[PDB]
Amino acid sequence: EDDAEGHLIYHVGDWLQERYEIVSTLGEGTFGRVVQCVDHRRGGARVALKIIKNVEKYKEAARLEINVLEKINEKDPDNKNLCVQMFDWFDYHGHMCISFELLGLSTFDFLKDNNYLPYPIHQVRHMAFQLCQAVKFLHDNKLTHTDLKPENILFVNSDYELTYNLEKKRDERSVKSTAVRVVDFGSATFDHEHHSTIVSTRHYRAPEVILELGWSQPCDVWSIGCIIFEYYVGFTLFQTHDNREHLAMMERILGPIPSRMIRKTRKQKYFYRGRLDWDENTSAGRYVRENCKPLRRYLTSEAEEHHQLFDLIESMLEYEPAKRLTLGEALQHPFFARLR
Ligand SMILES: O=C(O)c1ccc2c(c1)nc(Nc1cccc(Cl)c1)c1ccncc12
Repeated sequence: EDDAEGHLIYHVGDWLQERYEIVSTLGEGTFGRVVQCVDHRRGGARVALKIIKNVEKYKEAARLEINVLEKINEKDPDNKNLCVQMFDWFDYHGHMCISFELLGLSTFDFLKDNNYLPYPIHQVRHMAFQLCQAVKFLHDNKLTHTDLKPENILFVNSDYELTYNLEKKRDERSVKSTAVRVVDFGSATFDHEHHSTIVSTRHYRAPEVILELGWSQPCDVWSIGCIIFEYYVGFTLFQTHDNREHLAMMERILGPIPSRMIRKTRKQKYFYRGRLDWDENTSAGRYVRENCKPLRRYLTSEAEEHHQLFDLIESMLEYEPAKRLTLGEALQHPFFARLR
């Protein structure tokens, strides 16, 4: 039973593979749905079962995802490295199904449910540290995630308490535990594997990707910089869907693009006389000037720990991928010193 768009039709209480009993729907996307199940072959443990649509290209994509997930499990037998656990996978009549550990809301959905009020700095610290650990493990194992964003980082448990923010005169939802996992390995790429030309969701996309200079592990670090900023202020760093505007936003926030990258890119339509072809005195240019500013201007406190966070973000947003902070270096940053 498939619907017109290729989704599996199910009802609460259905069993799949005489094993997975459907309890509720956790979420839905273009690729399929994730459903909460009781796994009766695992002592009744609750799992998140991803049911991919009956679509040949999605099926093929899921097989690659499964291979990355299998590599993760293999290299992490004690489940230490903060990437989601796949417990099982099967082909269910064309629908690829992947059984995952059951987690809570994504960091995006939690942020959204909290009216986009940012995470406090001590939570940003722990969340950022875990994000760096999880992706370092990937990078250590010749993998690049390529699609890191707040939607793909879930809280292990998103139970919260109401806290009052005196500065903002509002109630805030405060997650009880900041434990997180990186999910969605559908785009993850091994060093030796065919690389897609364009990767990452627009807002999180590295300049070497936009400029088609080649990409590898460092493009994840750029995304991470963008994510950490979004946790701290609550809005996306690069709110644009246009390459040239995106590049102009980078220049306003971070300063001019290095000449070597400009010289090397085939994307010469974006450039004039060796610099970005952007007129700040147009309305397009006015928009960028009014809707973003130099990176450090986003600090909400002059206290040292806030400056330390921005030191880290700034290093992660180094234009040159070979000069960019590696995650091994990031884990040693002074910003993380306050963490246990
Ligand atoms: O892809 C994975 O690796 C992946 C792995 C695990 C979960 C997931 C995606 N998505 C969840 N929720 C969710 C929320 C919104 C939309 C959609 Cl489709 C799914 C979810 C919830 C609870 N526990 C584990 C997961």
